[PDB]
Amino acid sequence: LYWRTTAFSVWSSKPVLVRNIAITGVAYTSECFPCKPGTYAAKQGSPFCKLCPANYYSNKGETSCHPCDADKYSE
Amino acid sequence: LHACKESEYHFEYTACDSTGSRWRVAVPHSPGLCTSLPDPVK
Amino acid sequence: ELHACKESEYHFEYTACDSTGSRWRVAVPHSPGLCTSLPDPVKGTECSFSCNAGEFLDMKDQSCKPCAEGRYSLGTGIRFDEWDELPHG
Ligand SMILES: [Cu+2]
Ligand SMILES: [Cu+2]
Repeated sequence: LYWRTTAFSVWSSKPVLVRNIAITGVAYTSECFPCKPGTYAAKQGSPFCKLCPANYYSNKGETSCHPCDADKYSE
Repeated sequence: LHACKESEYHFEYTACDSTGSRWRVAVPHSPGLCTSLPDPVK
Repeated sequence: ELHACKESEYHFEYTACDSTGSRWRVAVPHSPGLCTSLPDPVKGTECSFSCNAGEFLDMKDQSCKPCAEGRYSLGTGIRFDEWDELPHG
């Protein structure tokens, strides 16, 4: 795979931004992984761990995001 | 079951095998209290 | 970064018996650094579980299984039926 960007020198730009590159069909079967910190999964079979809502926090392997303290904030 | 910090766990040793190797496992001070315990090491 | 090992990579093992006699059925990987998120430790048997003759201790559920066909266990003992040479001990 190639990603290439050439900018024309028009004396002016905002760079191209790329995220979430997902390539399927590699290495046949793969194994399950614990959810990353700050992410939660509710039911089995999740292809991705949903992000915990703001003002809430969580850790690895959690099935739910614990509520946070009153004197604390969390993106 | 919320994740446990350094306080609620003690580190205990498994049973000695034939070759003489043990595993340092981490045990909740009282049963059923947390997950994501530190990985056992030789 | 590490895996979430299935039933094939984590094995149950008993901790060292304490003074009171309590053991924890901790889950241990077969080789170090291969997986995380191991099953939580649970209470083991009180350092005196002795399976009868013809049975072996199953770690998944702490009970004496009746073994398989064509195989013997000898129970919590030993036998010295062979005498070609002097047996060890
Ligand atoms: Cu909670
Ligand atoms: Cu193994």
